Amino acid sequence: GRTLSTKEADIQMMLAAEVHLGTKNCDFQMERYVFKRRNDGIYIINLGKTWEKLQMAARVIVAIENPKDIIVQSARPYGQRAVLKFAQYTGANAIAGRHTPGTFTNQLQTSYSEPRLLILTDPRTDHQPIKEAALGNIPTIAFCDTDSPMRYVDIGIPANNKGKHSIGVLFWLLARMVLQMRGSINQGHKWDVMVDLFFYRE
Amino acid sequence: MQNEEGQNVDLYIPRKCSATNRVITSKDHASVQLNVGHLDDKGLYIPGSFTTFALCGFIRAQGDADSALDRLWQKKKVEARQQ
Amino acid sequence: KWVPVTKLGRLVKDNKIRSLEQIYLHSLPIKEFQIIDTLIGPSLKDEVMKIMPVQKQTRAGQRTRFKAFVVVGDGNGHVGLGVKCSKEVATAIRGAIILAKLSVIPVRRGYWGNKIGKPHTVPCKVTGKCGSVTVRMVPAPRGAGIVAARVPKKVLQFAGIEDVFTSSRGSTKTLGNFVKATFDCLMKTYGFLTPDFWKETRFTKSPFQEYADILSK
Amino acid sequence: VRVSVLNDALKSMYNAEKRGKRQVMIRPSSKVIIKFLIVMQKHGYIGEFEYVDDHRSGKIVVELNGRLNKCGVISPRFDVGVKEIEGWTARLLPSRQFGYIVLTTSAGIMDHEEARRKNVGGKVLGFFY
Amino acid sequence: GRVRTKTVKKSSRQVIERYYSKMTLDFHTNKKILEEVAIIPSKRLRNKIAGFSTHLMKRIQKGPVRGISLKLQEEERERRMDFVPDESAIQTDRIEVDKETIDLLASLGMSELPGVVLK
Ligand SMILES: [Mg+2]
Repeated sequence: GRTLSTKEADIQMMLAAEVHLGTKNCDFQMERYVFKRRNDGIYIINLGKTWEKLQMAARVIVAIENPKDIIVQSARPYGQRAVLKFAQYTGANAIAGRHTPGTFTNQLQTSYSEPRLLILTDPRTDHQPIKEAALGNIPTIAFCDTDSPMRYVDIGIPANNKGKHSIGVLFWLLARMVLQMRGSINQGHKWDVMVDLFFYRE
Repeated sequence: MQNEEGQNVDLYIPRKCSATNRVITSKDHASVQLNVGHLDDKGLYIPGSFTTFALCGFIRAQGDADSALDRLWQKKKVEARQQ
Repeated sequence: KWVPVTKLGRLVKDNKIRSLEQIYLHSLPIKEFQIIDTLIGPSLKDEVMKIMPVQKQTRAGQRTRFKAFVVVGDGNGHVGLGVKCSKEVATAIRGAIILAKLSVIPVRRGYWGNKIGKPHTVPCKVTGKCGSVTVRMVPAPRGAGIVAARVPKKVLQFAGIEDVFTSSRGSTKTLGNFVKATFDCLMKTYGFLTPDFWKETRFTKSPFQEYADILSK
Repeated sequence: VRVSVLNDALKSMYNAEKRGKRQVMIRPSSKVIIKFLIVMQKHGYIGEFEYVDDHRSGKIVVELNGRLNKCGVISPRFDVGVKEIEGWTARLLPSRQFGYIVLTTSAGIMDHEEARRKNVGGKVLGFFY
Repeated sequence: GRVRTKTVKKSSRQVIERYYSKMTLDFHTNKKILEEVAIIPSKRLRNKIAGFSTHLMKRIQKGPVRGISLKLQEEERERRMDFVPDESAIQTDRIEVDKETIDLLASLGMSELPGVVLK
């Protein structure tokens, strides 16, 4: 027996999804979340800090009264499905694909938005949304790898934001935590939604 | 700022960065304010109960905002029994 | 009439936000001049400071456009600057007025010595820089007046400062840079951390969070 | 070469405070530096500072509150009488409501207001606000 | 050259979007449909739009065409993509982790996690 705790099962799933595999380079501001460098050169991320940051991000998200004020977007193809499902289940908005410049600053644009919070899969590929949000007092949550830039990143979750499995697992995990904190679903590691729904598929 | 009598004289009291203590000006559009909700014994968010943090454009552009907020949240959670 | 396109404009039109200090506290951008007109419009006065022609060389001659500088102020701690270039002087002036209204800022006024009555001068020594022009503002005793050139004097009068000493260096004949440096110096008034601000900040709900339900529609 | 250890210490603290660091290192240590730090701490512009012994000049680690706008040394140490304090304050301090000028007098190292209170002159060491 | 202008392209795209149900792959039938469901000042413009619409329909028959949003295509894509496999593609029974990951888990205290094995 010896049923695992929520954190134990969650970290097991992260290991299965390879969330702890970083790149060969580490940012000086992301070093605090890295455990150690392996002989090959790939930095190993600390899944405990990753889980704690996921908890913190879920705590921040749940405090938003209107979920429609939260915008989550992914520039890369792999995370598009993950962000779409996250928005669908958490009740927020999703922007999949290229981000239109001026969306947060051009008040006369048809796509003009004033989000209370921004969620990003990778700062490097979502630099333009982050730069625009820097001009509108918009807090930022970003899934940051070892080499991701931390500029204008309010809450950086240390995780592998390049693998489809890792991105899907991370977004599924965040959605489950937000729903559990809201109280619409049962507590624990288990959630009725299939994890593979967040995975990129040919 | 107050008068000799004791009346408030300033137009308003600007906020201060939770990490650097710098005054946040009216046109510092890079500054942000975040609310971290509190959880009960059952891991359920309690409406209206959160810790508020303010970050200035200077630190957010410097990129130390993430670590500063992490440290501040850790200390505040330890103080407030949020575990 | 007016159809707000921003949450801040919607709140201002619905009367949820009644003072400019509420916006200044959270540093929310102001993108509609109707907000300023509704909030502090009645007490605002505008003044055209300079009409500057500029020319772009073209294959078939020089294309001339006019630059309008406008200063708006309430004389009670609110001042704004606007610059607009346009083919027509009237259009340039209108755009400059709109931009100055949008760029209105709060100005902190303090005391030179004894703190009796309303503030009369800048709380502390401040300096603004635009291009090569540097403008330094120093507190002055009551009755000293505004010791400054015409342009900074007009800006200070619109800001509502009673007495101050000023010094200038650089190409002050560049009126745009002179007025911009004065505006920067005035803006820097509220950025200086003084002992009276050492008290820990007690945060309050931002307007977008306080009236989120109203803005949800 | 090293000419003013007080200048080096004050510049280090000023740069660290601008950068937003919570702690700053001062090397080498000196009793003049310690007196200056005590003067600042009395008015609350710095936190605790700890002296580290190394069988040499020593070191200091100072915690920074975030309230220090600027601290600097005045060189050369001009003679300041009790009547020149007003002029020096007008020259150096942003305002008459706050800010301190540190002087070394025969009664010890102290701020300009305490020097005025005791009617003692001396030599200007630096300033902070 | 023969390059369709923005007017022709936009008209064809909008017509296909709004009346995909009745569209055919025959130019004459498409032009009759256009005459029925649209007002085109010029017969030459009508023929050009009909031809471009026929070409766009031929491409759509192959597959998705950027700039054209079809309700049936989008709904079919959503229905297909919303499916899930019988078994989830995340094997927690066996997890091969390097010695560095073993040390990470030991530091975390999770040195007993089932299924975790060194290479
Ligand atoms: Mg000596």
